[PDB]
Amino acid sequence: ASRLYTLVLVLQPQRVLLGMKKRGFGAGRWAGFGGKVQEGETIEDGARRELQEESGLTVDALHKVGQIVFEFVGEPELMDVHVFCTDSIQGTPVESDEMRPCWFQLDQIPFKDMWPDDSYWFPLLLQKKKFHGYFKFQGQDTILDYTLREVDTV
Ligand SMILES: Nc1nccc(-c2ccccc2)n1
Repeated sequence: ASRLYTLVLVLQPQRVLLGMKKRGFGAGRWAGFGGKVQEGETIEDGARRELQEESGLTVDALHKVGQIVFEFVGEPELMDVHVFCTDSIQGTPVESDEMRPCWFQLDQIPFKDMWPDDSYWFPLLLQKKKFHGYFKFQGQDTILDYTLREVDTV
């Protein structure tokens, strides 16, 4: 019914790293780093791998911050996105053919050029709150319905 994905936010005291995807799902938007979890791989190991593949950064500890289920009307598979954050990274962000990373000051997060759901849950991430969310999309731009609640255990 649902497919596992990861999403990683590199969140430091005064800035956050986002990546501009050049192609595929979500191209043209700033977003966290992530993708599909593989066979035999833990969700956290998948999150660490995708962060390296897409940003060039090596993460140690990842902290669970949320879970968001996305439904796209007309598509059978739900996306079960496990969201993580970290403030301890090594390496410097790498631009590739697939992704352009850039740091943003927290007061300059580019919500108009991000997925629309981020405007709801990013403020929770910034205040170190954990959450469970569900967003029903029509296409890539329109949220038909959603739920979002803070939780103690992701
Ligand atoms: N912010 C946002 N909105 C919609 C979808 C996603 C997503 C993230 C990781 C993997 C698959 C989808 N992220």
